[PDB]
Amino acid sequence: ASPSKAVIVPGNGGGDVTTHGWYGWVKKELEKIPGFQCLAKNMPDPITARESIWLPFMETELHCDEKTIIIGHSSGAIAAMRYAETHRVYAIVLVSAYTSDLGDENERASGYFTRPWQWEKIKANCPYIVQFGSTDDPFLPWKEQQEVADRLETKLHKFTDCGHFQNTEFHELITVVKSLLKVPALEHHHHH
Ligand SMILES: N[C@@H](Cc1ccccc1)C(=O)O
Repeated sequence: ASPSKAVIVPGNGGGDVTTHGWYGWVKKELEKIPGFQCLAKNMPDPITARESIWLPFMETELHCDEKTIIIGHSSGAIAAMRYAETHRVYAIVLVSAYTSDLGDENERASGYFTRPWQWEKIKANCPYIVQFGSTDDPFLPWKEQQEVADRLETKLHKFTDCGHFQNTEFHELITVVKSLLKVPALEHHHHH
């Protein structure tokens, strides 16, 4: 499959997707690409981001399919990874990904963390996995970001000063997406 759109799945919280963080700027930049689309919608259950709510929304309302690049931020990165356990997607770009509820009640209530990660299913369903992470992220232990990188064999873009990626512009992400639009050579991953 060749990629036809990106979908931004944001972090949890009530910020309007179009005007909060980098989502709107990235959408606008991607929409400059001739023939390309970028969907970004306010999510149902935006505060707790329940798996049982976000994943059906991603399927039916964001139309996430084998021609989609899913760009997931924080809770949205988590949702992207669970989505890829059961759906083929073109690529996933994970910004501030992690693996556990980090002892947070709102994270636990999401349902994303109540069983192990099906890393092999994700790798099988998604041929291109790119990851952004920052060592100074105030929410995430580096070890959990590293766990995602190791288990999904991601192409890791490791920064020291981006925190939880909450700035308004994100050029490095545009570059990544444009690189994926060329349908780059498949890299060797380990499938079990
Ligand atoms: N998941 C939150 C960030 C967060 C991570 C871990 C614990 C608490 C909060 C977000 O989407 O922004």
